[PDB]
Amino acid sequence: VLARIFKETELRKLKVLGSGVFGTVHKGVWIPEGESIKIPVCIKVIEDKSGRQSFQAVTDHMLAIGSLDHAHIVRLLGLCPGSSLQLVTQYLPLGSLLDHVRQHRGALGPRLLLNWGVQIAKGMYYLEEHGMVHRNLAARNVLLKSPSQVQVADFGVADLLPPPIKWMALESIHFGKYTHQSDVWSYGVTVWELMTFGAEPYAGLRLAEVPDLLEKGERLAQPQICTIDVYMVMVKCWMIDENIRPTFKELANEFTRMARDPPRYLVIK
Amino acid sequence: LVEPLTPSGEAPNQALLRILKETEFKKIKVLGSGAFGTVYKGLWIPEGEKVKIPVAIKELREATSPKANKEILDEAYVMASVDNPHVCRLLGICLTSTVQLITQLMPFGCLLDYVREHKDNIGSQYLLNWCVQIAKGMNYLEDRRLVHRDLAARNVLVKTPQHVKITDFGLAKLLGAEEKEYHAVPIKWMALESILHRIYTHQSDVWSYGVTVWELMTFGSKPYDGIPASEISSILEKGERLPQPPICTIDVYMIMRKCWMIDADSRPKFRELIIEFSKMARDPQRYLVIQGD
Ligand SMILES: Nc1ncnc2c1ncn2[C@@H]1O[C@H](COP(=O)(O)OP(=O)(O)NP(=O)(O)O)[C@@H](O)[C@H]1O
Ligand SMILES: Nc1ncnc2c1ncn2[C@@H]1O[C@H](COP(=O)(O)OP(=O)(O)O)[C@@H](O)[C@H]1O
Ligand SMILES: [Mg+2]
Ligand SMILES: [Mg+2]
Repeated sequence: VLARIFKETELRKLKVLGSGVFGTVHKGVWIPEGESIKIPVCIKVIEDKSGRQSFQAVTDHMLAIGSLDHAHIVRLLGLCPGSSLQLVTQYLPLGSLLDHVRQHRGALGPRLLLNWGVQIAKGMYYLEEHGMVHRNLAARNVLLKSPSQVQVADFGVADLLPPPIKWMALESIHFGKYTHQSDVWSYGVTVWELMTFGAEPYAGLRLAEVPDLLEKGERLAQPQICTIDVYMVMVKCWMIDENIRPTFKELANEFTRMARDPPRYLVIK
Repeated sequence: LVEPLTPSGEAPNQALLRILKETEFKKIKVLGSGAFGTVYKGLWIPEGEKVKIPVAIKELREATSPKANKEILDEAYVMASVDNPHVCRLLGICLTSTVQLITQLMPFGCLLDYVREHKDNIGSQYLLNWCVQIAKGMNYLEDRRLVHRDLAARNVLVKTPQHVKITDFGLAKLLGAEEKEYHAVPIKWMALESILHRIYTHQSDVWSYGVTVWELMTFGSKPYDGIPASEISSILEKGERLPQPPICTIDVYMIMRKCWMIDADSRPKFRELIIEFSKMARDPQRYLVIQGD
């Protein structure tokens, strides 16, 4: 709930982990001032495309991001301002939830899947209750803290850059409008990823075809392991009108209701 | 740090909810309209599948109000969950600004309209058969623990003169195990307790069934016409019920006024109704006097 500030010499980037849409994530290390200790961290480098020379000083979209802590979100250990912004977080070796469900597939219990639905939902609830909009929620951006604990990552990063199509809501695609309920849409797609064990949304199609496809009434199909009750949720997540879509309170509560009976809502053998 | 388990031991609902794009089906004509929205008759052509399926497309008019469509999604849920020759099934939904339920078309449409337009070419053996099919459909609905809170002739569709099905489900509610009653609407079709206490049960749908069979036996007459929704409670408390239809014998009318008993358990069950109307349908001219047969 307090934002720490690093100087650039305290941080060092060891290996590239991967690049995405916004920034590039390095596995790096922290060596504090006047100490010789190396503490393994995750340093995400965001390039300054503001032109105003954006990131030389701490803005508080930045402290806002830095002043959040919840059991099911990735806490931002510290930030480092400069020509490039550096976001330092814990290095979670278990990796992304996407890769996990892709590797273990059905072998994970239905209880785990429903519970992860719940956890992602309460993380997002914490974020929404504190006015934080994610703008990039996906299965790739949910990391495993524990084999049973998941945390939401890459939140608030999107409004660091100036003004992913398969996780975006229609208003987001058409008018660049991002809301907590657009994050709900994204949540629905994320859960779809989860319960299809890491399937690629709208695989056969091309990015051009997706928004119109959505506007013509078609959706991501019902997952093989999904009861009608669970798919109904994703469906209401993917509503065109925003104020119809569920809120995160309710999403968390209903996935909780389901979690209190895993086999009735998911069928895996 | 997991949710602790409390198993229900109830079967998963593996109903398939199919989703279609609006370009897969066309709207030809209007079949019905109102504040609910509009029902269209149209053609569905699935993608890559090349069958042309005559369909009814129900589209909701107040898209923006949340629970107008909460009610549409519950409706879609129920209609996608049922599977029975005498109940209409959902073929899929189209999610747009407007939700559109899509079902298989029934050429002859509303049954009320049918028993009205074809008033004197209708034998006893069609009417009794219709009663049987409806009782069967409602029996299936009963043992899937969902209550059709709006059973009436308006809501029975006609596939062929010999085959009808049940529809709506816009008010229909699912009852869980150890959920005998539902506490919450067409006043002249409801049971007394549904008017006085807002209680709906499977035995309330039996009252609705009785009124329905009365509509059929009177060839589409209006229940309690001239009597307003305001007062009927009182008439029912005086013991007054619907009149005996001119074609009905004392046994048929006995069964239907048995559907309208105050004690809800004293009313017949759909099981019973299937048995008794099947037994009557084996000799129709003995239970209904309609000449022209
Ligand atoms: N805390 C972390 N611990 C371990 N690996 C991480 C962590 N955060 C991010 N990564 C990895 O960083 C890699 C790429 O980073 P990044 O490009 O920001 O994420 P992404 O998967 O591409 N999603 P996005 O960029 O938001 O569209 C992925 O392989 C992640 O597993
Ligand atoms: N599949 C269908 N085939 C023919 N007619 C239909 C069909 N669905 C609805 N209708 C027409 O609409 C009415 C029944 O629709 P219903 O679902 O009861 O609407 P609501 O629920 O708004 O009352 C009937 O009068 C019937 O003529
Ligand atoms: Mg990421
Ligand atoms: Mg109606």
